[PDB]
Amino acid sequence: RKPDAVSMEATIHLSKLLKKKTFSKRAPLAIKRIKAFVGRLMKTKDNRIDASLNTYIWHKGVKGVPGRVRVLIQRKSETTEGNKHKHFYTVISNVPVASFKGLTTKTVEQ
Amino acid sequence: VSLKLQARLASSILGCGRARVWLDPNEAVEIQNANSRKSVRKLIKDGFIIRKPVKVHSRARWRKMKEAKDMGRHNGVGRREGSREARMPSKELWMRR
Amino acid sequence: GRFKPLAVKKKYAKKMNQNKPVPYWIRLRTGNRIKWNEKRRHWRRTKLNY
Amino acid sequence: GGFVGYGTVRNDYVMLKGSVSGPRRRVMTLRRPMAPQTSRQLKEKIVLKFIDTSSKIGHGRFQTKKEKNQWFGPLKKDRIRREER
Amino acid sequence: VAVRAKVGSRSYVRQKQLAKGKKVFKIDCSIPAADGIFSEDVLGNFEQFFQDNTKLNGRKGKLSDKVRLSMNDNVLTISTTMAYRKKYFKYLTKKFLKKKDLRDWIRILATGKGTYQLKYFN
RNA sequence: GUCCCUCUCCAAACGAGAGAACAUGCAUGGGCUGGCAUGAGCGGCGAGGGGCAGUCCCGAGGCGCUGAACCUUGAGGCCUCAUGCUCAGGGAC
RNA sequence: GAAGUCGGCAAAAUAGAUGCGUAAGUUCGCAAGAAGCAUUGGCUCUGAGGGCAAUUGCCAACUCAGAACUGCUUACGGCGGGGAAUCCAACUGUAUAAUUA
RNA sequence: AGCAAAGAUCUAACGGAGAUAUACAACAUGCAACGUUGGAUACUGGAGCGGGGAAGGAUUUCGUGCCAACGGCACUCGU
Repeated sequence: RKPDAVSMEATIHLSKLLKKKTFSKRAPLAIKRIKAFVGRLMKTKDNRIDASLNTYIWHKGVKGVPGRVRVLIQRKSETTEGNKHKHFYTVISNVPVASFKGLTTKTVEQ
Repeated sequence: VSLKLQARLASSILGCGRARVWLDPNEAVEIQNANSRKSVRKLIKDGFIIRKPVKVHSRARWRKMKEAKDMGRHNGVGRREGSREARMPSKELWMRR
Repeated sequence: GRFKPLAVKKKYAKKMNQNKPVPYWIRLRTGNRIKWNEKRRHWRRTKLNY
Repeated sequence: GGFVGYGTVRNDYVMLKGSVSGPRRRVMTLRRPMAPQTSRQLKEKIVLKFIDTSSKIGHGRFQTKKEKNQWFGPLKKDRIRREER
Repeated sequence: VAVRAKVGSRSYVRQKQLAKGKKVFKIDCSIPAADGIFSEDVLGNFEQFFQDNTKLNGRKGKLSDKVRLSMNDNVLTISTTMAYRKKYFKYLTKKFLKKKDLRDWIRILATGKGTYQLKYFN
């Protein structure tokens, strides 16, 4: 059982998720894909995009969105006081990298 | 809280419109509790409200093209979109003679 | 506009005073009928043409 | 490069003239023909001269992977992998 | 512009000549040199930087002496018979600080009519 | 045992269907296969031209590294060729 | 490639600028952008077109033409299809606001 | 039925009753939506969703509070 507070980084292949999507929807829809992509592998809701990852998706505008992204994913544990069940959340942040080829996915041992 | 009042005065004090006024997102408790012009210029002085520089419109790409085009480079036959008389009126040439 | 006769200015001065709501105590008069002011007004509808 | 959307045919197969209804991947049944078969067209011995293995992605101009490596030969990613030696 | 220009004459552009005498600029490095963030090395590199990268007519790295570059004391001076803009030496300094990546730290600002002063940020 | 939630696409307006159920299933990577047409960077052929006295520069193109760079399954190409994720599946009759 | 259809309706087409060229008819004004042909980039040069001061010296702002080399996947926006004739009104104009211009 | 002209929003922190709302871990059991500030992206494109006046309106102006009704969706915003 992998612990709480695990930080791993991975490539999302965005070009396949956005294929044939209406241009005016590319950037805003690419974010819902990353929250849904990260969300299901970390198995949390409330996935949070840093400015570093937001601006990377938008820097070419709404139409052109980069075909791939490396993201660093830090889950942490925070619950409000009187909740019955634990509440996690993740911080998805960009990791600028020149190439992509060869990188795969690996957990940062922190 | 709504800083809509302070941002209305800091824009009228700085002589800038919005897109140039900067309210410090950290100190937002201290920007509110400025209810008056005398109290806002105390924020402009203390660095919690700044006027940002104009966005850059650079004329240089046009300075390079001007020099090239002063050697005669880009005015050809295919780059002329208007009548000769409109580019150089034959009347202005004969007044010059 | 900026222009106005003074005679016309006052007619709007009176009509601005008359828009106030019915005082709270005046509901408590013994044998009272008036509840909310029925003559109230808003410039968006029913325009005085003075 | 395989049959598009299908992959390599590992097991024994029937090869059958003409289109068959249904897309790739779907189960079908071949049944012994009911219509009476006496005719030149329907009684014949089929002898195939050639079978086209060229890629169905794009225009395949090569029949085998060897025919391709002859038209190219040494190549930048190949000049590299020998340096692993 | 009277004689029309040529490309290919962009090598060796004439610069206006100061007919009265010498002009002298200063770059005051005292403050950061004191704290060790500069060293005798970087001051040897800072003078050399201007020695290599100042461009006299069209070209850089070759300064005959119409301009002299002196490290006397801790303050750099540039004495010039040519007409330069002082703005231009504020330019080269910033361009030096960004190779050393000192530029988030050391800022330059004009203390006197002929001089700049390296300092620190609040 | 069936249905929902979840994942796949021979199905599909929504239902329904075919399926999967810790499964190379999903993810990314590699290699195939294919498209385009030789990337950025740097370096000694070029109509002409400019300095200093042959050199050192300005110059569209060009040549070399370079069939290179990039893209290649996604409404959903191939190959387990590698690693990564899963840690009592939840709920309803 | 108009066979469509009441009918080329709708769409396509034409297209900038420069040079050459341009019919019948005519109230001699036009017709006329008639029709039609050709040129166009990028780059490095060359010529011509001036002001001012005392033949000489110093300077600004642009336009046009010509050449060599090199490139085209014919590649933003914007922007006329044209010709042969008949009927009617000479022309510009006005005119049924909400079926007739 | 429909609420389809005028391109378009996104992210974080803070606000707010509007939540991270649970009788043998987290997704599978609190969804969607609001304001302000910072950042990003985009539109208007000087014949402007720019700045001022007439006719007409007449307190819509301004500050604080506030969400019953009203702004054909939503407001914590508002004429």
